[PDB]
Amino acid sequence: VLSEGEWQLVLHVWAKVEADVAGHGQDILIRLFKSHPETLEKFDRFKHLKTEAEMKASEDLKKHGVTVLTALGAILKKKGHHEAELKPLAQSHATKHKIPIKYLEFISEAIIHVLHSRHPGDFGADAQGAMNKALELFRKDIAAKYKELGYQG
Ligand SMILES: C=CC1=C(C)/C(=C/c2[nH]c(/C=C3N=C(/C=C4\NC(=O)C(C)=C4C=C)C(C)=C\3CCC(=O)O)c(CCC(=O)O)c2C)NC1=O
Repeated sequence: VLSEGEWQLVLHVWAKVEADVAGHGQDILIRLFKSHPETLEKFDRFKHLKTEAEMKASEDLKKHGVTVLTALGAILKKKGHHEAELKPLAQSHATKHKIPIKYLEFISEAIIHVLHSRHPGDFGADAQGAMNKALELFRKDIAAKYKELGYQG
């Protein structure tokens, strides 16, 4: 359960994300795709890009980073009371996209990396701990909804 002060740390660095959601989305997905190339396979509109400039140049990748961060920012704003927001994610992610929990760990790790890299002044140890807790709560709750839906994840 995060404390109120930990949610404030999470939402404080997220306001920095919100100044440029698409730029942050491209960097997060580029870090994910470079760290774990196999996740790039889920994306047919850009599964063949090979360099960072290609990926920066991709309109579909840029749109997808905004899809990811818009939904993730609405979740975090719920401060853990996110069941209604997670219900549509877990449906499509369990039945159409088939996204393993290991993949949700990989992008969490990409998210923390890009936040440290772009916002180290607003993402010190305590903020990093608070964000790691919020993403760990999101992954736990998704994982349990995937099981309800018969997807192991
Ligand atoms: C916290 C991260 C995160 C969130 C909140 C997220 C949200 C999210 N992903 C989407 C699509 C999708 N999401 C994925 C894939 C993934 N989705 C994943 O969680 C992971 C780690 C992969 C990694 C391969 C795919 C393949 C689509 C469809 C993309 C498309 O068809 O244009 C959509 C559009 C509607 C739908 O299909 O559900 C939303 C809102 N995606 C995220 O990555």
